[PDB]
Amino acid sequence: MREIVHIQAGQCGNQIGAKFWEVISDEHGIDPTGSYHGDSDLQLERINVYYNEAAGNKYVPRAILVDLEPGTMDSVRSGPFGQIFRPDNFVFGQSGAGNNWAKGHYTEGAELVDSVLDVVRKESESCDCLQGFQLTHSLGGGTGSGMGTLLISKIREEYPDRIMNTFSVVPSPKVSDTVVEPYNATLSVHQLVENTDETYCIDNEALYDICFRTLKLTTPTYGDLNHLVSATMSGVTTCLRFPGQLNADLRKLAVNMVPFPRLHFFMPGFAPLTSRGSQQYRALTVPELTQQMFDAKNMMAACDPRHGRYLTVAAVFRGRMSMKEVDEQMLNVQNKNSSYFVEWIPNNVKTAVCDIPPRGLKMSATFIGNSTAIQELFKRISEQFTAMFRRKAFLHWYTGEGMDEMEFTEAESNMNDLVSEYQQYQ
Amino acid sequence: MREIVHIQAGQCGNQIGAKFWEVISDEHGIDPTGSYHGDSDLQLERINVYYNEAAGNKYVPRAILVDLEPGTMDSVRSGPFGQIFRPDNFVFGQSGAGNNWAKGHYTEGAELVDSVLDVVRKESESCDCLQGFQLTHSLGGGTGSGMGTLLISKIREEYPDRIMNTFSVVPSPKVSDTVVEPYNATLSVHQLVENTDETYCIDNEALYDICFRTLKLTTPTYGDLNHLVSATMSGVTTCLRFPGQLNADLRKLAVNMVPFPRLHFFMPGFAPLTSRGSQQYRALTVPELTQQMFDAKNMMAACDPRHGRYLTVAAVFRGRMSMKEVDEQMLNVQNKNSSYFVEWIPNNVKTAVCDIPPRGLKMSATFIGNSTAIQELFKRISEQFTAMFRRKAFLHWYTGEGMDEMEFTEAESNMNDLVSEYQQYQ
Amino acid sequence: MRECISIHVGQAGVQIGNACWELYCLEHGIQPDGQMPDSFNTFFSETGAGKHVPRAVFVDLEPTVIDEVRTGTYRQLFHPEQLITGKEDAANNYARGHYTIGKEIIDLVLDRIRKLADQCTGLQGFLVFHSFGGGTGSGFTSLLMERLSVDYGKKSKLEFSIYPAPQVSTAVVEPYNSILTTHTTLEHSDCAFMVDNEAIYDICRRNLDIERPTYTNLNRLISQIVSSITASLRFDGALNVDLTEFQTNLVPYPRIHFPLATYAPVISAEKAYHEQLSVAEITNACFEPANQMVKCDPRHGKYMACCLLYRGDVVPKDVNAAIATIKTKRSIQFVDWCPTGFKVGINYQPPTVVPGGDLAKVQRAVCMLSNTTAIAEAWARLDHKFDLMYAKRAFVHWYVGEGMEEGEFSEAREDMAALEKDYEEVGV
Amino acid sequence: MRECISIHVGQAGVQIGNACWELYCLEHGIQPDGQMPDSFNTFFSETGAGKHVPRAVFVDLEPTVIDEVRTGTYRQLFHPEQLITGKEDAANNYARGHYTIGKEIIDLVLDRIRKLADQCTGLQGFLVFHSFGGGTGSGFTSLLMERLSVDYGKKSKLEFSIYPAPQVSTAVVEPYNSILTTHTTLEHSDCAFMVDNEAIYDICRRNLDIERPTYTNLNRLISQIVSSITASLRFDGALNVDLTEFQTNLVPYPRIHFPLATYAPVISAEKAYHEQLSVAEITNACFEPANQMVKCDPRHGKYMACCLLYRGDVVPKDVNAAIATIKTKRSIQFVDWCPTGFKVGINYQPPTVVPGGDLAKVQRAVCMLSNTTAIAEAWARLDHKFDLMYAKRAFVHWYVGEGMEEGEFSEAREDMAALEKDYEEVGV
Ligand SMILES: Nc1nc2c(ncn2[C@@H]2O[C@H](COP(=O)(O)OP(=O)(O)OP(=O)(O)O)[C@@H](O)[C@H]2O)c(=O)[nH]1
Ligand SMILES: Nc1nc2c(ncn2[C@@H]2O[C@H](COP(=O)(O)OP(=O)(O)OP(=O)(O)O)[C@@H](O)[C@H]2O)c(=O)[nH]1
Ligand SMILES: Nc1nc2c(ncn2[C@@H]2O[C@H](COP(=O)(O)OP(=O)(O)O)[C@@H](O)[C@H]2O)c(=O)[nH]1
Ligand SMILES: Nc1nc2c(ncn2[C@@H]2O[C@H](COP(=O)(O)OP(=O)(O)O)[C@@H](O)[C@H]2O)c(=O)[nH]1
Ligand SMILES: [Mg+2]
Ligand SMILES: [Mg+2]
Repeated sequence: MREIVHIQAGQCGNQIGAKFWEVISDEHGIDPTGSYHGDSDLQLERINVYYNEAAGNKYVPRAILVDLEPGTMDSVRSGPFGQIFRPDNFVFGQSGAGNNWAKGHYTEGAELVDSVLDVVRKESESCDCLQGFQLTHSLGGGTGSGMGTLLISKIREEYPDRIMNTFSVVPSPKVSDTVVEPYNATLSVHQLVENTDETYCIDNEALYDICFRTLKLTTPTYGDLNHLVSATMSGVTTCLRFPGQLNADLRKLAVNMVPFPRLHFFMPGFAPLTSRGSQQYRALTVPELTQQMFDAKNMMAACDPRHGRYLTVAAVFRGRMSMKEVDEQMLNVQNKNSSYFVEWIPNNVKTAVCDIPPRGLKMSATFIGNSTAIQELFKRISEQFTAMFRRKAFLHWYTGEGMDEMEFTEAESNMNDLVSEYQQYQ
Repeated sequence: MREIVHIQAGQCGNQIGAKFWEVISDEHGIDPTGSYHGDSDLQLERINVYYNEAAGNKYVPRAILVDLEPGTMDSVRSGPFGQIFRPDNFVFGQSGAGNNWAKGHYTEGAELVDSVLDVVRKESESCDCLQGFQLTHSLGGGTGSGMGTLLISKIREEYPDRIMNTFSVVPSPKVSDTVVEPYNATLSVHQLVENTDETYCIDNEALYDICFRTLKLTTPTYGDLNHLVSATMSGVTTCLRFPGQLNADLRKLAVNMVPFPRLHFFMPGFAPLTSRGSQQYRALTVPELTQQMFDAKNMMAACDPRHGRYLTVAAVFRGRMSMKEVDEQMLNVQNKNSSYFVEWIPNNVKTAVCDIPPRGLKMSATFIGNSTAIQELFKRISEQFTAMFRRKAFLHWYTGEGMDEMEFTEAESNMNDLVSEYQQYQ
Repeated sequence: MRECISIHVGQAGVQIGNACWELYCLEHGIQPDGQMPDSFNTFFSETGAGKHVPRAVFVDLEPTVIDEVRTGTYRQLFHPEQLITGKEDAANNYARGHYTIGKEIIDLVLDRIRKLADQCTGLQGFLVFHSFGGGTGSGFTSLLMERLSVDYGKKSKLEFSIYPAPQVSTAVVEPYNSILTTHTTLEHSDCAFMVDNEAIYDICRRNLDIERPTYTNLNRLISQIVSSITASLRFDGALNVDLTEFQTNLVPYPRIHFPLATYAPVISAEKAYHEQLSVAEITNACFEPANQMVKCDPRHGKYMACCLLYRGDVVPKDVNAAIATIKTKRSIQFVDWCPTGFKVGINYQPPTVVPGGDLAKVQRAVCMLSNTTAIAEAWARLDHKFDLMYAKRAFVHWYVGEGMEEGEFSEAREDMAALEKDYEEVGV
Repeated sequence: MRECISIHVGQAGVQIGNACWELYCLEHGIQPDGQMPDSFNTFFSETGAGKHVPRAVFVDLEPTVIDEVRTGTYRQLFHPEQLITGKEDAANNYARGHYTIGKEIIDLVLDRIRKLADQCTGLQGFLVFHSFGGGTGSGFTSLLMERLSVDYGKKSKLEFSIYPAPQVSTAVVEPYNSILTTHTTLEHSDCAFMVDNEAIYDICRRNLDIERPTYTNLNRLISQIVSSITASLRFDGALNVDLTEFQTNLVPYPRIHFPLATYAPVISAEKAYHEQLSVAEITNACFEPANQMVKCDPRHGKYMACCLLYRGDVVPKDVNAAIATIKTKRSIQFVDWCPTGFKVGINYQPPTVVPGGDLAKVQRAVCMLSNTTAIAEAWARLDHKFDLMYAKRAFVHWYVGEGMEEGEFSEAREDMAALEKDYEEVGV
């Protein structure tokens, strides 16, 4: 039916893609050998959205794995579900970006982008009608950031009428994993503002916070964070794969959530999330789902929505539920918290319901919010960038690869303009 | 790989050379027949530095014995280990120098120098990569002084790029063994300041003093003094023959110890030195070794180091030791006696550690000191020379051989310049 | 896939290389004869059937120390041609290593390095181990680094050098060699990791309760540090970091590339039983002045960039909490122009223990690499020693006789003054 | 003899049509496979031997909803080609339905409608089911209405549309679509029967005692309303009303053609036993604001025309008495220019009950269609929402990208202002 092409860039992108593909194969009843082993025919009716039928009732994911070093490729290939991926879809270089944005975008990325674009073009020509592309990557690295930026720009040049989704993790407020994070983040945001239809911002600190307070996990692992992210990715696209009462695909969400093209940065969320012990002390109903959804503790981005106002909200429900309860509850939450909703957009909430719930759970929901509190994250990244750029620290590493200072100035100006717009519509 | 040529001149030089070769053959496990009889292969790995392999697993020393009388040559031939020396290396005259510098340097030595130079040239051509030459002689005689001077000058003419070491017995302050000692000593010093790289000053009075107070020897003998001198000689070149933790060859010592080319007169010392009875009442540790080393009573030169300042100090340690203790204790002794160390040279001490200790002893160390107190000995010799030259005593003996008063004046002036420099840097 | 070349120069470099290669052979289960009963490919080659040869070059101008290798236990491990020896040492003379004796050997070592690089598909860079106060380890190292910069170019080059101690020195002419080699190698290096013998002596005396440490203990600790650095290349972890990231993260300006290394936890088997070696505790211990491997005061300077490499049973959340706790502490300060000053790497392999060693087996290990302005104090002290020694022209004739000119001494002093001025300017 | 063609557009239209056709098959005794073991001719064709195919068209720009039908229990009922599906949905965008995606499919649906009409000898008109806030359900139905009015002309066209609720809405851009589709379909429709989701939710909660109503219940109620409307064509009664009579009775002025529907009695089986559901009681209940299917206040408006359709055991005298009693009530007011404001229809067939349904089996039923001025309040509210959104130009670029111009927005706003002015003028 409607086809989605998946691309994974960098270490974090590859890991999250592997987790996402494991979750998806679990949903559709496919073992790591590519054969179908489910029971419900609903799992097979719309399997062409993510998988390709490759003779002998075997299914290969429609995914492209991209990196500049063979390490993560070998780790993903040798791990569980590493056999399903097509061998020709592994495009990897030998040098590596070394946490440098210019290397990923100008030096090595310019070398590998032709091959990755060839693979992407073949995959997109294979499908009868593609809905769009989705990419998982990071803004703090050098391979993921620059390479995903270049790939997004090239794809949008090739396919201007399709949807471009990105699930990118953003630098955290408290603790940084890289010294040169603000440079890469600022440049990546500069490019994503123009070349993307909708971006979902994920923060590692928020994921740790969720795993600690909500899931009660003593020793969380990157696997758990990837699990949560994959759950969100699966929840976003449920209406393209399963029947439901009120269906909303990617373009419906895009039309509903972004009023002005530059304001397309969202903070995702998922519900329900409970520990093992506390499972017995609640009943699965829509009210607890909306309570969990509309809560800063459950936000997957390190931004509190209560310092800003919601522009638009998407609530995608899965399971067998009553539409009357959902509509009444959305109306109630909108009325109770009218101060947190923009006044010149009535009915900030968009609703969609799918019949098939995730395996194991009777009911679930995914929350997408377009709030003005993202200006805080953008402001902090911009201020760190300005503080670093005042003294020209670490600048020669980027300048030696062909970058000019005008590029940094333009990226800073774009970040400032975006923050100004977000403040303006607040 | 590195080669050393040994020369013995005069009675004293021949005796100390015989003792040195006895000690070295004991170290390397060679019996007085020339065959190898040791156990450790370390004795054989670097045996080429001193010995030549002459077929049938027999080894001959790379030594040349020189004298102007057949007496000492016959004595060393008929004594113990006299057979190991090559018969062709015995170069001797019939007349003798008669304790006259002019005869050794101009009349008889001029005749014998051609043959001794031929022998030295053959030996040096045989070896693939020679480190340098060492000479054993005395400055109070006529054969040793003049002939060692002439040989040193000729060798430095032939081989200007190699190291020239001399172990010369200098006249003692209290009692003189020859009436005309100051003349020969002054001329020999005038030549040694120019044609040598490093000189080790040996005093018979100091050796008697050590053998009396330290070794508790009731009746010391010249063999015992030669034993101590041989111990020092073997301790100097240990790093060329055995592996160790920190290695220092002759050129390393020369670079570390002489800052200005004319200031290359050292005062050597050895430790441990104890009597038979007092052996039980002490423990062999690095503190005891460095206590014995830095002590005026243990010096082999009849000079008090506390009357001047140390320029540089070299300590060569043998045995299994901890480098931490060595470095700590050298730092401590430098700090405690900062008044006795030159201020404009930080870290006056150079250390080297070899794994193999001398046979019989678990731990040992050799001390080399470049102090300004040698100006006392030089001043005394120059004063005696001036006192004798004022009245022209015994001058006709030197003049009848063809020498001129201008040579005496030049030598006296050079001695004054040397003492002036030593006082200046003091 | 990606390979790394190790070069060991001088006595100290060769001995530290012996320790490091012993540690690698222990880590990957390779016997000393090259046989084992595949991430080790980055450090070991494969030739014939079941023989693994290290990708290493051992160079010295005197034969003794490398003859020990050619005779000792690891005789069959190394290829005969990659153990290059001369006949005469440099004798603690920079000029001998640079011009007189270095010129007769460097072509052979360059040929061997090229031969090694021809067998590599993803060469990441070079590690060179050497000394500052040595003769060959100074002059030949500078010559080799300049030749490598001319030949290979963009490939990263990382130094492991023994920094001279403030009060504990072996030689007399050490300041001359140190200043000259720093001046020569400033433009041809990407980053240099610094260690000090006196600091390691103090660490062994205090934490390991060792009365009489020897050079073997120091070499073992240095090998542990190097293994912690290279574990990301030799294994797979949660968050990895290769050679280029060190260079791009720890070097803010091209001339400021002298970070110092720190390792934790270093404890004996006696004290390990009464301690819970958690992530927070070792992270805190890495920042105390008494635990650093270079004798200097971090309290008197400001940090510029910090790199933490965890090994073993480590999960990222405790790392994040520990770094936040470090950041909230006022006693240690970062430069204001570096809001983000931490680089984090995590590996799954715990640190192994050499049989008969001095360290106890642990579940966790941290190798901290810090770029701080406190190195300016050591640079000033070394410059003062150089000035005091050069005022009287002591030992100058030794260097002049081998082909050096006093203009080189003046230029080196001027460059060092410029370097310390740059450090002071960056500090403010 | 006389036939009616039903068109279902969009998700809501298709699902309501599913419910309606289930109800029709139940009423006429036709099995879901089309076999029955003859007034049904107006809604079911006869093909071959004993196979009855509905006279319906199902259209949607996405395949999933109609795929559910094609794999559902009524798979064998419909002619496969009459179920037309697009490839990409309109994504709640009126411009996509009207221009970008509509033109690629409308020719096929027009061909199928023509083929269906060729089999009719007494075609009465068209019944189209659609939504207001949807993308395809707005744009495609507007384009289809234009094409149908161009082609067929005089044949009556009746809409069944879902009005957006005053406070309970799903999409964010619904006012844009509603205003645009109203402006586009004003001149091409004869009358539109109007319902609201929130009002049906309230009715299910209160009268039927249903805690958690879903879309199935709403669709069943709407199907009951449609069946009550069309019982006159599908059965024979004492006094029948056809499709054209609705148009000529309920539309006083060409632009004022938006009556709203009401059904009574809606009760569960619990309360039906304690009640005498007489004609007067249900006639009275039809006029209370709590029982209407559109959330609005008839008390704030004046009725212009009213149509009552009775089913079952109903005799004319009680109908006349109830209508008179309604007329004497002062709380409900009719416009002074309409002295006669009632249209009466009586049918003999009682309302059937779907097994597993929520309505109880009753002897009588009333469907009341009223043209009242109170819809001006809802029109004004929708216009205010449109003005609020269009002041900031929010979401305009989405519509402009697909081929729309801002002049269309201005024209729609002007037309809506004219319409509310007309309502206020006819009110006085
Ligand atoms: N940590 C450590 N340092 C050493 C070791 N060996 C030598 N050093 C250091 O090296 C410094 C002197 O340089 P060396 O390595 O001995 O000499 P070199 O580099 O070979 O240069 P040459 O003089 O030409 O032989 C000393 O101050 C020691 O601190 C060792 O095994 N471990
Ligand atoms: N009563 C009722 N209303 C429905 C039903 N399904 C959808 N709706 C209404 O339809 C409105 C949105 O339009 P949709 O029908 O969902 O979408 P569409 O008409 O197919 O147009 P597209 O967006 O292009 O798919 C919602 O506000 C609902 O109120 C249903 O089954 N019953
Ligand atoms: N959620 C998540 N984040 C990761 C993972 N691995 C790395 N990251 C993040 O990615 C950032 C490092 O960028 P990285 O992807 O390694 O650089 P790249 O190799 O150039 O793509 C760090 O800030 C991490 O927080 C992972 O497995 N899961
Ligand atoms: N240590 C030591 N000194 C000696 C020995 N024989 C002679 N001397 C010293 O050498 C001086 C005599 O010089 P001598 O070598 O005999 O004169 P030559 O024949 O011209 O070389 C005396 O002052 C002695 O102190 C000896 O066997 N050992
Ligand atoms: Mg050496
Ligand atoms: Mg739809």
